[PDB]
Amino acid sequence: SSSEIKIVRDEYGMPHIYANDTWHLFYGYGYVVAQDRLFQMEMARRSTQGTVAEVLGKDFVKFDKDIRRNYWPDAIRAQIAALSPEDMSILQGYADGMNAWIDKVNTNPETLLPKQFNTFGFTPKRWEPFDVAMIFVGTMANRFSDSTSEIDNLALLTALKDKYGVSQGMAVFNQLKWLVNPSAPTTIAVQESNYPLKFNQQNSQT
Amino acid sequence: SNMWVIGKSKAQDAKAIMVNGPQFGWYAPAYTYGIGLHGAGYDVTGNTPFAYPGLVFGHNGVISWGSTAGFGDDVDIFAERLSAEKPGYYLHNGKWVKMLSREETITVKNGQAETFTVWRTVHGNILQTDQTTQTAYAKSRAWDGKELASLLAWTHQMKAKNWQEWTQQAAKQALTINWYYADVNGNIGYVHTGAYPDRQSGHDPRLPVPGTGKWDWKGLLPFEMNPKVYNPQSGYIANWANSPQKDYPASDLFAFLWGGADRVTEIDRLLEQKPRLTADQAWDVIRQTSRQDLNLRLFLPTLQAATSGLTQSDPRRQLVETLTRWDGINLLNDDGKTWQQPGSAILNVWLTSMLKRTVVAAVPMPFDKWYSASGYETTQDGPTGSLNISVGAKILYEAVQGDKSPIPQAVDLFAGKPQQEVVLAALEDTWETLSKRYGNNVSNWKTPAMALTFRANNFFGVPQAAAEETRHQAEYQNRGTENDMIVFSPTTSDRPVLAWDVVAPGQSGFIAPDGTVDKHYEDQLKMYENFGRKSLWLTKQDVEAHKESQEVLHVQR
Ligand SMILES: CC1(C)S[C@@H]2[C@H](NC(=O)Cc3ccccc3)C(=O)N2[C@H]1C(=O)O
Ligand SMILES: [Ca+2]
Repeated sequence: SSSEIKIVRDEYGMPHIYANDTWHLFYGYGYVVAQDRLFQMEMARRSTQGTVAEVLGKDFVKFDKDIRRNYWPDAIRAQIAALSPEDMSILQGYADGMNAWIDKVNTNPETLLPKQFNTFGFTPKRWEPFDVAMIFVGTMANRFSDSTSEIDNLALLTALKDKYGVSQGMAVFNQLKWLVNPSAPTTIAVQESNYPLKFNQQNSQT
Repeated sequence: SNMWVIGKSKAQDAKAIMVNGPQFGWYAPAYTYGIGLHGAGYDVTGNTPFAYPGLVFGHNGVISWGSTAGFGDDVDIFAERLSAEKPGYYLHNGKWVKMLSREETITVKNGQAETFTVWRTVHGNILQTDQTTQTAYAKSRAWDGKELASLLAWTHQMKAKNWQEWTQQAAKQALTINWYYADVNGNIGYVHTGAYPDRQSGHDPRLPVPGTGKWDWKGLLPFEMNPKVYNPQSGYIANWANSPQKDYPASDLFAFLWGGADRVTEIDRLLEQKPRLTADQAWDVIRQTSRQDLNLRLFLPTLQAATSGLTQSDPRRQLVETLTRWDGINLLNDDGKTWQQPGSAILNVWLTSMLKRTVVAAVPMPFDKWYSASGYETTQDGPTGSLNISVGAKILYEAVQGDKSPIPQAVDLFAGKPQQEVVLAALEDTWETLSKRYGNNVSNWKTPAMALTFRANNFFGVPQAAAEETRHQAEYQNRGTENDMIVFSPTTSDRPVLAWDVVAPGQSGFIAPDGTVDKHYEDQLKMYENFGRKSLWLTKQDVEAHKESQEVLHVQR
């Protein structure tokens, strides 16, 4: 049946989803997720979008401000809007699945509402493709692939140049923060290949 | 995060073995989510962070996959030129270009709402400003505009059935992530995936560049450039956040280096120790690396050289001999609080003293503080993440390597002093510090072990559970937040693939309104502690035979 989604959990509660098309497959995924981790996912949504102060108060305002200053939601929505129907079905189905359970939770809260919601004083709302996308974007991209300390680095080099002079300071910066170290143990052995690009390490952009 | 993939040439009783240990910190409920998908072109099983549509750790019965952070430099800072007149604009390519901006209002529980403005240029969102020289810094990510493509690449890669189809998806993953491959035929592979900028000639990726236009990236480097290997001569693929490839540059983070001293060597020596490994032995590498002090191997030779000429009764020589007998593998005493050996405490105190005497002394304040951590610092709750060789320690290592180090020592960290003298003085501090605390009988030193805590706040520091849901594990283990292993063509099984993972505390974070915890709320927590694991099912037969519950939904879009 094209409309049928089967959910089978093993003896560790791990869900396996069986469905024919994409929207149904990820609808089933979001369903079981909303069953297992609703509160965690709600708080992750708020973390990745900077809406934590809404429910936890003043101490998270700085946090919320920082999250929003670190990305551009319109750009994310634009990428979602460009997705093929097939790729969109992933996010939409996933979002619809959660909502199917969230609706059931908010209809019979006295038995289905995760305790934490009562404790933290609020209830879950529905998700859209954007929310699902931002879970990934805020927890893998904006936090796990968004690293740089260039402003400090320039400050260190500047302090090293003042202390040891221009040439010596540049050379010591190359000693504390080298661009490459050929003795670095590598996942790929040298016999396999090496990296062809060599970058400038004299700060010639000044 | 660590990962080792054992290929056909080194697998025993199997063709390929993949053991992944992603390190995200520890959390309750579990950081990752177990999930099996069967339909719409998918047939997979495994677990994944925050239940992303795409499983970061799993397999489809034909290939398996995994990840660890790439730590390439995919982020540069552009210094935008501003003007007191025409606020909100910045000079780019000879013209004053209008910045992008948006209003944001932070609603606040039991507080006042706050609205502010976020700014963006062609280079990225604005960090800090500075209306003295009128400069604002824009953070430029090579993956900008590719967030969703990376999310979809992580999903579609699950459908691959060989190296070619898989690398096709790896090419679309724009974040800086190491991807790993293994399959039923014994093949294995690695790709340092990610979008990387094609920088102008002379652009030092460690320092900011002008945003006036002349330093704009030429574009992005092609997939050809991404470090990759398929069926390496070595017969294995091991990573623990170390360099992908010879001459490949690391992240610009001052606190992050790939150098001669790298924790990944701990995995290498265990995989190279034996010609072939079985599934259980490859798994056992988790336990071993979990307990392995990462500094003993790096500095013991220097410690030995410096104390080789001291007499029996010299205390400092006694401390080095203590370390010499030690295999660096920490184990708990029956008290479940202390370590059987004082090795790490000795190294910790010594190393801290060395850094203070060497790297820290040579660096102008307050930057000097950047190189003072020994890498053992922790709280009563234990490390928030993995243990690693500290940046200061890595610099020190190059210094004690002498000429065997390829890094020019522009300045002598030892300030003209004999290296032995400084090493000895630090051992003197170590003995004074430790003996005064534990007594002069080293053999009964019961030094505190690190503990581990599954935290109720997620990595952001935001509650994802109530405070009481936090779980404690006596023994800190420098291992993945979760561990999964896929074994292809196991010779003792009827199936062409076997897989295991551990998702602690458990699959479920649900607590009913009356406080009744779900049956799978904590049924993997002890298993995690004991280095145990549970089977991941893929086929309809295995899933059915192991079903506890079932449900069928009928829905149309
Ligand atoms: C910026 C980082 C997220 S990268 C590093 C480490 N992450 C890993 O070891 C593995 C990993 C990260 C993201 C996705 C998969 C694996 C981890 O934790 N680190 C963080 C840090 O430096 O504060
Ligand atoms: Ca950079």
